[PDB]
Amino acid sequence: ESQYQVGPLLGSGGFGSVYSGIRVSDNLPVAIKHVEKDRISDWGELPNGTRVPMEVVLLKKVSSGFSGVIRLLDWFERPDSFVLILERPEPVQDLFDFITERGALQEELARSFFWQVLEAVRHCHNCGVLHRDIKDENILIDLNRGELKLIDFGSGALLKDTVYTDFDGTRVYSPPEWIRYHRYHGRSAAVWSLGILLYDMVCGDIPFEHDEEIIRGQVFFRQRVSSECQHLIRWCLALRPSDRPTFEEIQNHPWMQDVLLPQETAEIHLH
Ligand SMILES: N[C@H]1CC[C@@H](Nc2cc(Br)cc3cc(C(=O)O)oc23)CC1
Repeated sequence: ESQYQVGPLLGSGGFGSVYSGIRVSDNLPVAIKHVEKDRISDWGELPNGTRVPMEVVLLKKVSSGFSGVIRLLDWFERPDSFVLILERPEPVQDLFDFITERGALQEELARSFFWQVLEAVRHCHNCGVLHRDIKDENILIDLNRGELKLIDFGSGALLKDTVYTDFDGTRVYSPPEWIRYHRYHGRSAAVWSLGILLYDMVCGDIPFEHDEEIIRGQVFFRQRVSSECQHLIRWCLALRPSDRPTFEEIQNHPWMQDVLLPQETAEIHLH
């Protein structure tokens, strides 16, 4: 309020409305995210019983210097909303916009980005948090450093080992067991969404637009993609959840070897 100067609206949607801002005391770039109270489905509580959006609990759980996940810096409660103060890299572009501009990504570039999204998702899971909405719109690229950041935990849940029977993330990234049965386990649903995301990077758009396509699980490549990259995508998109790879198996897959460092990725591909 007196602590932040507000700049342009960066976007709005099912997550609420996000503005660019600056922390007045030190000029730190921030993002200022507004979530309407009557739009929040899950609430948690802090160690002290303040009731808050679950999004705030999940953000505090993943909060750290590890730069692959967005950092929550502060939050405020207002009569009808919460306001979240988040990190803002500068210059930044989300991966959906990057793919709009560049089209299908060279595999070396997809490999570096996909590897970093894997390290980020693993960090979420180590911290007890299941994101449930991994997709290009929820990934920011720090263009100077070549570092990716997972954002928007507003569809997320505490990670558990039993079945989830609710879901409010993005349907075209959701797995066939959710479409058919309204049931999924967190990790294998996450790896399916990562299959979708990797196809999106290397082909320039997602493979499935319809329920019928998700449930059939047949994958057609409309761009030239190496056999190793196609094998990994088709493995992540296995119809049976226990036939999907673990994160360890994805990162040990032959297509993932020799990944660029984030700085090298910015030097070779982003400038
Ligand atoms: N897909 C778009 C990305 C740019 C903008 N959101 C956006 C920009 C910036 Br910088 C940081 C964050 C953190 C979060 C969040 O946790 O939801 O959203 C953010 C609008 C929506």
